[PDB]
Parts: sequence; structure tokens; C-alpha cells
Amino acid sequence: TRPTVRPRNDVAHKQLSAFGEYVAEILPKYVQQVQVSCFSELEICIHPDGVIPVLTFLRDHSNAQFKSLADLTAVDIPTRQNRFEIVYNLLSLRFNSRIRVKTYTDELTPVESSVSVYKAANWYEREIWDMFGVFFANHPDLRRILTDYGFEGHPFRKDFPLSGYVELRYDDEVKRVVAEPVELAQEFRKFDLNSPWEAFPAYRQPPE
Amino acid sequence: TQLITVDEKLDITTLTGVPEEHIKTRKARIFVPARNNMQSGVNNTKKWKMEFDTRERWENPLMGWASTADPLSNLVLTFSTKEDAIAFAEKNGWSYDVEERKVPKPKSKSYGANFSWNKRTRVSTK
Amino acid sequence: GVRTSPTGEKVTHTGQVYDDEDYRRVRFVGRQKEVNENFAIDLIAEQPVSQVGSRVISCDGGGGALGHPRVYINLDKETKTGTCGYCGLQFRQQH
Amino acid sequence: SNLIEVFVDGQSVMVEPGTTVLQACEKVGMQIPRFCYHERLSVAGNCRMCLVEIEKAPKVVAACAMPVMKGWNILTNSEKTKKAREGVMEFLLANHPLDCPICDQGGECDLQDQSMMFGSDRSRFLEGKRAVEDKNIGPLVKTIMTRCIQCTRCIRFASEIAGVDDLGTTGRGNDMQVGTYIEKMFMSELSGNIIDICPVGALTSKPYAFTARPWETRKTESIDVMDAVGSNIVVSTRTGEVMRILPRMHEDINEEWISDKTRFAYDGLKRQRLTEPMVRNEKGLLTHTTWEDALSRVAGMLQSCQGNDVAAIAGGLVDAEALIALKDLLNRVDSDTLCTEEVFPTAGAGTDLRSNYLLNTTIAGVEEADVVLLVGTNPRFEAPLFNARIRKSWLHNDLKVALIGSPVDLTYRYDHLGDSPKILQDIASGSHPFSQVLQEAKKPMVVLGSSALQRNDGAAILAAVSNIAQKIRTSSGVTGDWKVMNILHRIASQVAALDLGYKPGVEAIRKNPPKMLFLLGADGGCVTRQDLPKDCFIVYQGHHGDVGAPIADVILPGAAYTEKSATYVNTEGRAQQTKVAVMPPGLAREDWKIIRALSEIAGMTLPYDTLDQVRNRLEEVSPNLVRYDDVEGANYFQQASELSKLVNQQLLADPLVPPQLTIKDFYMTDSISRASQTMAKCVKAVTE
Amino acid sequence: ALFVHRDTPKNNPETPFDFTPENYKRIEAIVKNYPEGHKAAAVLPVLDLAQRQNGWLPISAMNKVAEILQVPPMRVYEVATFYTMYNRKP
Amino acid sequence: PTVKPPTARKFIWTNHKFNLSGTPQQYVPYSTTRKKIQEWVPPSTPYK
Amino acid sequence: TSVKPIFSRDMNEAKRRVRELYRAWYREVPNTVHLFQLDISVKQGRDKVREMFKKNAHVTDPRVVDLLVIKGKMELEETINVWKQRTHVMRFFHETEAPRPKDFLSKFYVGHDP
Amino acid sequence: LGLREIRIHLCQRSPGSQGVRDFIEKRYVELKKANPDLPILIRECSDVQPKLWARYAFGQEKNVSLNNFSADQVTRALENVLSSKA
Ligand code: SF4
Ligand code: SF4
Ligand code: FES
Ligand SMILES: [K+]
Ligand SMILES: [Zn+2]
Repeated sequence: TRPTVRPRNDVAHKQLSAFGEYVAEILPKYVQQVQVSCFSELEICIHPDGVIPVLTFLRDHSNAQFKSLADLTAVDIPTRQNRFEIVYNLLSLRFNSRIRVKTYTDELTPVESSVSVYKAANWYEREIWDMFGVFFANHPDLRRILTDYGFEGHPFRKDFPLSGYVELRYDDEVKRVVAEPVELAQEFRKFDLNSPWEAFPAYRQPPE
Repeated sequence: TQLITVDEKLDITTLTGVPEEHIKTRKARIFVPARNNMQSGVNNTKKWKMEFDTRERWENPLMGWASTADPLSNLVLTFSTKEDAIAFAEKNGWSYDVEERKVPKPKSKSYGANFSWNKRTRVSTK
Repeated sequence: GVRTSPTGEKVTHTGQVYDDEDYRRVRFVGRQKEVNENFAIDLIAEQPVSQVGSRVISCDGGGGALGHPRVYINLDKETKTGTCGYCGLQFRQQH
Repeated sequence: SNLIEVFVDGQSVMVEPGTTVLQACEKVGMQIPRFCYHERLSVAGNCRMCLVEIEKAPKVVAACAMPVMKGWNILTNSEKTKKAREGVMEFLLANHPLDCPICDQGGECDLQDQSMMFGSDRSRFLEGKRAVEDKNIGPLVKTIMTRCIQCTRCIRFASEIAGVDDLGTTGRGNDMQVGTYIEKMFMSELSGNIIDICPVGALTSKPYAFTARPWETRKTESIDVMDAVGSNIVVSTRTGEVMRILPRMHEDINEEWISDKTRFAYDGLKRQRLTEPMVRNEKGLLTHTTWEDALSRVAGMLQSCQGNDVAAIAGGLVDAEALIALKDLLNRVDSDTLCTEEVFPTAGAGTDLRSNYLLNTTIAGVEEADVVLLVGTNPRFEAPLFNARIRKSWLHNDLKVALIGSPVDLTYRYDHLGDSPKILQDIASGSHPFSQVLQEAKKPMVVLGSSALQRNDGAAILAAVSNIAQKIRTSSGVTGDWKVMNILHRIASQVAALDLGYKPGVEAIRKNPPKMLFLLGADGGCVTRQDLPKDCFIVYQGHHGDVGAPIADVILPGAAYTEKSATYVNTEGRAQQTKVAVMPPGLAREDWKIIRALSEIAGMTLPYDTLDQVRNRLEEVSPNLVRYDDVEGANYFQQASELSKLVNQQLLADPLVPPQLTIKDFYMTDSISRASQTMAKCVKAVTE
Repeated sequence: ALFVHRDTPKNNPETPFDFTPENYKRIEAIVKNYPEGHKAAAVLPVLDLAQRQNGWLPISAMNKVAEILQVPPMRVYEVATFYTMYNRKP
Repeated sequence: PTVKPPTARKFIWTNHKFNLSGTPQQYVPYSTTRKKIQEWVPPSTPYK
Repeated sequence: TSVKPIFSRDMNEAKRRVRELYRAWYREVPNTVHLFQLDISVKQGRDKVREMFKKNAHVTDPRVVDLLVIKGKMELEETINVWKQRTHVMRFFHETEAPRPKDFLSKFYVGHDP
Repeated sequence: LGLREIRIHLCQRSPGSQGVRDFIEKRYVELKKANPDLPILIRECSDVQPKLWARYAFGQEKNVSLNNFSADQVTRALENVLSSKA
């Protein structure tokens, strides 16, 4: 399996597993899962009440020092009752490492804003408000950042359609750009691409 | 206390920004998709799907393309169970109809039955 | 092999022509209906049938990798020629 | 229980003895790759793609054929299982033609997909390939036999399910060819399912050929209306146009098959279509008009009617929504004369009890029966997948089938008792030898065809058949849960029209002819203008101009079954709904929408606005029409039998002849099939 | 060398073939070697008998063997093309 | 192409045309397919 | 059924926040008509504000009306600060959109939509 | 003006439909013999409450709940329907 296969890094896998045990036993009040992927990335899945205590730990603990917030992300998974998966990607420059902190919310439960931990979060979770509708409590200036000013809905929700509900054009009667319900001259052609044969037996879910 | 008790039904229709015509006139269909009978593979029959009723597609006068005015015409949602799909449809105010999962019933297969002594299940060729 | 409708409009190689009462002819008023006059159905009928001495022939369309995927054509029917499904060149077993 | 314990990749699973390795792996959600195995065909074991390692066994076993032994650990993902799959895929792709861009199977090809999933990524075959002569098996199945991988699903289908025995393998070795060996035309009623089960592009649909491609098709799950079986289908559309019709798996109806009418009559759905409202001009010719003018001219005549002045004939393809729509509309005028084209006898109980006009056993209950008596029917062409279920019970359960009628080919062997209806009086008296066969049977089944009820003595035939069924069930060894009396319908609209309370047959219109007549899709020619008075106001509502539309005064363009969400009830009482695949063409509208708009123009507005409110009304008239994929059992055979003994109707001396004797009479029955160029090519191919 | 049949004027389903009555007695003796309900087991000898009377097998010997043994004609065509002794050409 | 001429084909244009936009010879798009749904034509004879 | 609140513990605090948001929009409408130089009246803009508040009047969940107050405050902040242009303010008045068919019969005449 | 049809909805198995079942097993045959040209549509279904629909002239329908009735109560309600004709 030498030339075409990505080489496995067992040293980083063992180190990130040990540090995941470390984080899980220092913070058992909030840590729900700890997992390390086969390409050696550490995920700490936490309860949403521990957004501030976990991230302040990883920012300030001498064996963590995750000083950089690389990215803050939501993922919409509509089959979960807490459909939004809030993803923090952190960089420790001291230990040359990355960690992922994952939590969850639904449409109505606010997540505590992490601007007091990372000021980098200020726009990112603001984007999570604009794209997903996740409210962040105690945010300094929480408002839309990417959509148009009167935009209804949250576009990166998976029940939000690809083309929206409205489209703009210039109307010369009112001398103004106007919003109308969207009509496409060509509908987006939905492709059903999935093969009906199983691709990866290692990821097979157990049946009913 | 730091937790409140809301006994009301979960309804987020005023927050999703969806116009009212595409809430109360749409029929969501919750279903496990049927197997393509062109193929024997069954991996596309594992999850529940939510689609909507197909609206009008008409001919573009310039090019002959399929024009639509339905924003939900390509919206297909994936769910692990039937109850997750029902909860998501009720949460969004969508009137839905649910088809039950159709599993193939277990077949009694015997290769020796191809060569029976006295039954009609003998194959005339092989 | 282009022809003309009684409206004066050229018929494409598909067979598309607008009706006389169709309003969409107004897009060609003062302009032109662009048709290609090299009909591929007429040009492949101009090619002669290749007489070969084999039972199975291979066609890749010429040019090797510049043609089409190489397919194998059976020539057991003497009633019908063996036509390439890609390029339309047709073959006959000479016996 | 006698379940044995086996292991799939170490996971324990309890299986019945006789379970194959493939089925045991299916019970833990692992699908073993296959080409020749099909769970509704007999086991062949010759593609060798299902080869799997059993541990502590130095030889792979064919998982489709090998029964599991107790304690086997099936290694579905081991190294030699994967090497076996790669080697077998290499041999399958050695001679296979490089046709994937020109082949219709591409994107929905089993060979492509499990070459991607289980085969290697490249070729070692440095030779020339074989090329196979194409065969001509008819206008439906395009045959490109170089693509054939010799899995023999052809032959097992045509032998076992279609009951034909005309496909086979000629030759030997690499020159072995699947075909008919002669110029022979494989035209069954079920001949299009070999397009489904061919894993490769060797057998493709000749009408569907080259037009679409599976990834760009939208899949609308819907219901067949070409007969009263209610076969579940997928209408696959592309950019607002119906591309083809595939089966859906419903284990209790159409297991995964459809008839060729169901599969190929969809091109009649884009010819001869009613797209705009038409009214008669001053010259007496149908000219196009708006919906306002047409509905006003119908409603002005409807307001001048009362009582028997207005009637309605329901056609064969009408959904229950439009049926109860037009029923409520004519009941506002105090008219009960709502008729169907297909005659069911109203003598005795009539359509009051559901049990005396249903397939009360089930389609699936044929697998539980041991004797089937077919009376006055040709179920091969009236209900082809009901006949396929009878053949599966014949093949696997050693079912005894007897027929009273003309000796038609049913693709299995039966006991032809004779075509005279007096045999029904001989079985009901015990003087006939098949009466003792029915008495000693444990699960008997008596199926009366609804085409035999089209005769003038249909009440006498129904009374004789019900007398046989109640002589059996009340006396012999029938449990009580078992239903003996059955009626096989052939019309998709018939059972919903009888549940809603229509009067079956047009004798109520021949009795006193109306001055206004609605024709919901009525193309049977049952009532023509020679039967009406001098100037009858005929309103045709439908989707094809075939028979009733040239004689109509106002044409109301309606939706077809692919064009509306619409309730149809099959011959066993199972209510089902279609879904909208495409919208109706032009100015055509959904049918109950038209009737409700007419009721609002006429000043007699019906109390529904949406489809759900029509279905609430439909539940109010009979609540089983909105319980979808549910067979509601109907009791009270004794009371219908006691009501059938009142009037002694006489049997005619004419023999029971079904209207469809051969495959010629199968392809064109309704307005969609008669407008089909594919069905016309099928008729021309079987008449030569 | 082909395994499809094309109707020629000397090989078609109206080519005259019929067994002699002594060949019918031989066919009865062949069929009596097999159990009742398995008359199809007499396909290979009787078809070979049709080759010993005629020298080769037109497609009327195959159809006659299919007719007198009550087997489908395709199941005789399979045998006649599978086995290398059956001369399907004269 | 004076040194290495292009390969001759019967379908290659003998007369090259420049950009014809803004002229009466310009490209006008249109659907190249035929009519999908055939309408029913009523009979030209009266119905009495 | 024990959920975490956003701002309001029950519906009374929620109605208080709704009521303050309505007061702020009512005060802002004349300034919005002036500085965007709109062609509507102050009465017409206040009727549109009342329409947008009465559109959400059926909600009984305190978290949902908290998010509605939050989004209304965001729209008001985009209006007071000139972040919207005149087009965004006039998108509440669907002026170029033709009136939809309301009854059954006109929807029957124009197309297939229920 | 008069009665046009009767519709009796009932369950096959529920005890609330039991008396309604006891009406059809015993008293439906002479009911149909007494009213030969009146459609009395018996509709069984899975979990419905028992119900007596009476459609009159010009589309008027009256509605009588037959839930938990005996056979005599179903007989009296149905003969009130037959004798009313309103
Ligand atoms: S049958 Fe499958 S693998 Fe073969 S040419 Fe067609 S798409 Fe390709
Ligand atoms: S044509 Fe298709 S189904 Fe028939 S044997 Fe060949 S691969 Fe199998
Ligand atoms: S699937 Fe078992 S060998 Fe073909
Ligand atoms: K195929
Ligand atoms: Zn070629």
C-alpha cells in the first residue's frame, strides 16, 4: 500500500488520543465524546453549557495553549433534534497542534458567544447567525453580515432552497430595484448521483 | 432555575423566512425511496426522504428550457428515521403524508428445488 | 440536405421548424435562423461500406486515441451491414 | 424455534435452516455483489460474483446458492473474497464492449457500479473481444447482445414468471449466446421486465432508447391505472416531461413487475391530448375557447336540469376525487343517475356490501390458496400480475387452477372444465367432479371475472358463483378467516366508483335518457347519440379525444394519472394515490378542480377547496378511500348470498368468452393505450 | 459455425421431416427407459435418432422431437447447439 | 499554414466569417427540438 | 419540556419586549419616510408595521417571540442607521408584484396552484 | 323531498361497532327486501366510529353517530331515518 495510499501517522494519533483523554478527564462536566479520526484530527464533542469553560481551558492551559481560533462553523443536520452542530477549530502554535471542539443547538436555544475567549469569533458566529439562525447570547454586535439587508431566512439551512424565494431586478416604473418571487428560466436540474451499491463497508451502520 | 418550561407545540414557521404560500399549500412526502429496478443494489433505500409536491414546469420561450416558479422543486431532505422527518415537517408547518418503509419479505431459496423429482419448480434449462 | 418549409424557414437536421402560426418566428425577423447545412445523417450515408475478410471487425473511428472507444462489431448477418455505434461507419464481411 | 446460529464477519445472526449465505449477510445489512442471483428467480449460481470466504474453509462458496451451516463465519470483506470479486469482475469485463457512452444502462448499470465497488480499476486484457450478433425479439426490447454477461436472468424470468420458455442459451463456451435461436418475437404481457432484470445494457427499452439518462431523471412514485391491479410504479420524468415508467416493489400487488401496457403506454399520454376547452360553434364544429365560456355554457345547461334530466357516465381512468366531485354536483341537481361503463349486477345486495365486488382473498392470498377456480375470465390480459401471482402459486405451492370459459393460454396448465355457464350449476349441485375438489380443498378460491359480468345474465352468473362459494365456505373445511368469493376487476376506476355509490352500467340512462350527459373520460362507446334525445347536451371531461370527445358539445380538458394526485382503488379494495409527475398540458386542469369550478359557476358550490377537503368528503362517503395501502376486509357474504337467492335470473346458453383471447387484444383497451404508437407497433408486431 | 438459425429454402420449419414407423417404435423404446414425468430425458437419443434417419438436423427434426416429447422447441435447440455431434448443416 | 497546412475536410468552412454580432447575419437562439405534446384535432365534420 | 430561555422567562416579559419594539418602530416610521424620501405616508408605513406585528400574532412560544423581537430590532437598526437603501424599505410594499388570485375560481383560471 | 341513500360506516373489530354488526348480521336482509331500490351502503373500515349517513334530496345529508349502540338502537335510528324523509 505504499505509493497511492496516504501514509498513516500513528505517533500523532497516539498523542492526540492521550491529549483527548487529558481534556476529557480535566473537564468531565461538559465533555461528551472524544474521538480521533484516521487522519489524526482530535474532536472534543461537548455540552453547549461548556462553550466558555472548555475554550478558555484550551486557550489558557499550559499544556494546551490553543491561542488561535482558526475557524468557527455551524453544520445543519436536520435529522437531529439539535440540528445545528457548532464547530470550533483551534490552533496551538506552542504545541503545533489543532483541535476541534463540537457542540450543538436547535433553532431556539442560544449558544453562549465566545468573543470573551477569542475575539476572532466576533464575525464567525455572526456569520452563523446570518447563515443558520443560531442566536449567540452576549454577543457585542450580533446582526447579519453576508446576506442582503432585508433578507428573510437563513440560507445555509438545508431546508432553504438553492435559489432563494426572491430575486431582484430593476423596475423602471418605481425607478427602483425590486424583489419578486423567484422564477428561473431554467430550473436547476437535480441529479440523483448516489450509487445503490455500498462504497465503504467500514462505515456500515447496524440495521434495524 | 435558569430553565423555563414551554409546553407549547414547537413551531418555527415565523422564523424560517419561508413565504406563506410555500408553507400551507405544500404537501411534504415522507418516504423511503423505492429501489431503482434497473439495479439490484439497495444502498439508496436506507434513509428516509422528504420531498414536496411537484409544481408547474413549463417551456422557456427562448430556448425550450424547463422553467419553474417553485422554489421547493429541488429540495430533498434526508432523515435517519421516520419520526425525525415527521418532527421536522411539523416543526416547519408543512402538511405531510408518510408512506411506510417497504422491505422485501424473506424468500425461501433452494438451489436443489431446480431439480425436484415431482414438483413444478424444475427448471427446464440452466 | 437542408430543406425549406412553406413558410420559407429552413428545417434543421433535427427536423425543427416553427409552425406558420407560431409567434416565435418573430425572433428571426430582420435576422437569420442559424442552421448547419452539413447534415451528419447524409454525410455518413456517403461513406462506402468497408469490405473486410474477418468475422469480427474493430472500429475506433480513426486516429487511434483521437477517435472513439474501440468497439467490436459482429458481421454474421449477411442481410445487414455491421454499423459502428459511435461513428456510423459500416462494415461487411466479404464472404 | 429451529434457528441456527451463523456469523457474518464475527457478528452472530440466527437464521432459518435453508438460508443461503447471501441471505444471512442480508440480515446484517450487507449486500453481497451479484449478477445472476435475483430473489424472485430461481438460483443459477453462474456469474460467480457472490463468491465469499467462509473461514477455516480453503475455497470460496457461491453465496447465492450455498446454504449456511451452523457456526460458519462468513467473511464478506476478507482478502480472498475481494480477490475473488476482482477476478470475476475482470472476467466479466474482458469481453464486454466499450459501450458505456452509447449504452442506455449507463449510470444505472450494475456492471458499472460494482465494477467501481468491487472490481479493479484497470485492464490486463490485451486481446480482441468477442462481438455477438444482435437478436430481434420484438418492438419493445432492444437487443444488443455483445453487452450480455450470460447471467440467464432472461431465461429464468421467461420460464418461471412469464411462463414462455422461448429464451435460452445456444452454443457452448465463450460462444454461448442468449437468444431464441430463431427469428422469434418475445411478446408476453410481462415481456418488459427483462429490461428491468437485465443487469447490463444487453436488453434495453426500445421506446426509451437514447432519450434520457438516470441521474437527470426525477422519480415520482405513483400508481398504474391501466388495469385494476394498482401496480406501484415510478414515473421517471426529466425537465417536466415523462421519460419512462418503472415498477416499484410492492410485495402484495405487483411484486416488482409491471405489465407491458403499464410499462410502455406512456407515449399515448403525449398524443391526442385535450389541452384547451372546446365548444361547438355556429357551424357545429368544436372550436377552442376559454374556461370561463366553456364552464358558463355547461353551467347554464346544468341549471336548466333537475332529476333525470342530467346523468353522468364515469370512464375507466377516473379517480375517486372527480367521482365524488361529479356525484356531489349531480346530487345538488337531485340526480342519482351516475353510471359507469363497466356493468356490475345490482341484483340482490348489489354494491351495498363491498364483499360481493372485491377480490376478497387478496392478490397475496393467492399464495395461500390450494385450489383456484377462474370463471369467465382471461386473467392473463385482464389483470396480468394477478395472473403472475397465480403462476407463482402454481409453480411454488402446486396450486390447482381450473377455468370455466374459453380455453385461453394462461402461461401455466389448468383444468379446463368447459365454457358453458351451466357447469356453475353442476358444481353448485355436486354432480360435477370438480365440486368434490372444491369440497376437499382447505383454502379454495373462486375468481369471477368482471368481464363475464358484462353479459346480460351477469346477475345469474354472480348468483351461481356466489352459490358455489357459499356452498363451500359454510359447509366444507374453510376456517372463516378465509375468503372464497372473489371478483377480478379490469377497470381502475370501477371499485372506487362502486364504493362511492355509483350505479354500475348505463341501464339507468337507457331507461330514461337525459337531456344533459357528463362523460368523465367515458370512451367505451357505451352510450352514443342514437340513444340520447334529439339535442342532448354532452359534456366530455377527459384527457384524450378518442370516442366521447367527437360527439360532445363542450370538452373539458382534464388531467391524466401522471398529472394529478389522485385516488384509485384496485380490485382488492386497496385505495392508493398517484402523485403529480408532470402538470397537465396547455389549459387542462385537474378533474375535481374542473367540477368544483363548474359548481361555483352554476351557483351550487361544493364544500371543498383543496385536495385534502375532497379527501375529507371522500372519507365521509366511505372512509376506506383515504386509508392508503390498506386492504379493508369486507364481511357479510351470507347476507349478500341470501339477497342473491331472491330473484332467479336465468343463465344464457351463450358460452363464457372473454373479450381478450390473444395478445393482440391486450395492447389497446383504454384511451391512453389507443393513442400509443408503441402499443400500435406491438399490435402490428403480433398480428403479422 | 453459427448458433442462430436463419430460414433457408432447404432448412426451414416447413422442411419435410417425419420419422419412419420403425423409428417411432425405437422412440417408444427410448422413452420407456426413463421415469414417468421425465420424458424430456429422451431429448438427446431421439434427436440423435433424427440424425441417424436424416444424416443431419434441419429445424423440423428439432420441432418434431419437441412435438413428440412435449418439450418446448427452445429446449431442443439448446441441446442441438450444445452438443458437437448434432449436424445442424448437411 | 503556408508551411504546415491544416488538414482538409469537406465540412470545414471555405469562407471564414468574422464576428457577426450587431448585423442581420447574427445568431438568434431557438429550441432545436420538436413539439412534445400532440394536441387532439377535432373532426371537421358536424356531429349531427 | 424544560428549555433554556433567550431573554423572556414567560410570555408576559415577551409581550413587554414586543410592545417596546412596536413603540420604537412607531417612533421611527416618520423619520424613515423623511430621510429615505419615501413616496408613502406615515400612516401607511405605520399600517405596514402593524401588519408585520399582527402577522406574527399567533405565536405562543416565548423563545420564538424573543427571536422575532431580536430580528425586528435588527431590521430597526438597519433602518435607523442608513444601511438599508430605499429599495430595502420599499420591499415591504410589494408594489411591482401583481395581486395573486385569491378565490378558487381565478386560481383555477390562471393555473395549477392550490 | 325524500331519502336518496343510506350509508352505514362501521368497524370490523371494535366493540363500539358491535351492535351495528349485530344489525347487519340479523336485520339487514329484510331491510333490503323492504327497500329494494334504496342504496344502503355498508362500509367497513379499520378504526372508524360507527356512523349513519342519510343523503336526502338536493344533496342534503344528515349524520347520526351509531357509537356504542345496540342492534335495537341502530334499528330505531335507521327507521327514524326511513320514516323522516326530510
Ligand atoms: S452494460 Fe454497463 S458496463 Fe456495459 S456498456 Fe452498458 S453501461 Fe457500460
Ligand atoms: S441479456 Fe441480460 S438478463 Fe439476459 S442473460 Fe444476458 S446479461 Fe443476463
Ligand atoms: S450471484 Fe451467486 S453466482 Fe451469480
Ligand atoms: K437492462
Ligand atoms: Zn467507429
